[PDB]
Amino acid sequence: MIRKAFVMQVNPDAHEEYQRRHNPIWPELEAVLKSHGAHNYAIYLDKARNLLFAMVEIESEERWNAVASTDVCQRWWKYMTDVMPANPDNSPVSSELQEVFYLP
Amino acid sequence: MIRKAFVMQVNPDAHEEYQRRHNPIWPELEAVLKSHGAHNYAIYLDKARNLLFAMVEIESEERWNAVASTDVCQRWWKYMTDVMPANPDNSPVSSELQEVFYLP
Ligand SMILES: C[C@H](O)[C@H](O)[C@@H](O)[C@@H](O)C=O
Ligand SMILES: C[C@H](O)[C@H](O)[C@@H](O)[C@@H](O)C=O
Repeated sequence: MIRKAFVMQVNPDAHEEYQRRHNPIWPELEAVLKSHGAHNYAIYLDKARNLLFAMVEIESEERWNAVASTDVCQRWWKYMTDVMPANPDNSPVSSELQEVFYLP
Repeated sequence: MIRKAFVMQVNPDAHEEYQRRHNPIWPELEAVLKSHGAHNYAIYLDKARNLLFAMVEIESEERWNAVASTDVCQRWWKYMTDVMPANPDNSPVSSELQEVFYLP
């Protein structure tokens, strides 16, 4: 599939709360993520830098992009603004990373 | 397997060279990485921050740790000191990330 990686940020005082909110995430959000073709979605926390390293395999660029249009992702992102920096539309501040090495 | 993620840094002026050196990496280093149980070793570059987010699945913590004792990893790391921050023993400056979310 298409390997995608990106990085987001997290509030310095919300490391524990951010993690707790993903164990588990809302069942309706999980359903939507899976329906939209995501696989092996993993997020890692860089405690010293308040950074979140995410990796996810998706079947479709467009479908993955469509998650932002769903109500559940929208309310999820609104909900998450209290623990991490977000863009005006409530999507988390994020940057796409460039794959430089891959060894199966 | 055991999912491991860590972050390293890269010199601001060596983004292109760092990537070129991994396509492909030395064949004897690949052989050693695989012999020591590494799977799906991926490294992503954060251009804005000069950061390298890496993720690798390994069969054994001890075997993975043993890679640093091999001559090839040692000469590889000595070689890489010219493009990225390194510890006195030449291993790259690195920090273990904490997995906070995982959706198969
Ligand atoms: C499930 C995942 O969290 C979501 O896909 C991301 O956009 C971000 O909100 C995570 O905190
Ligand atoms: C193959 C890989 O590069 C190695 O495992 C890391 O320690 C670092 O040197 C990479 O640049």
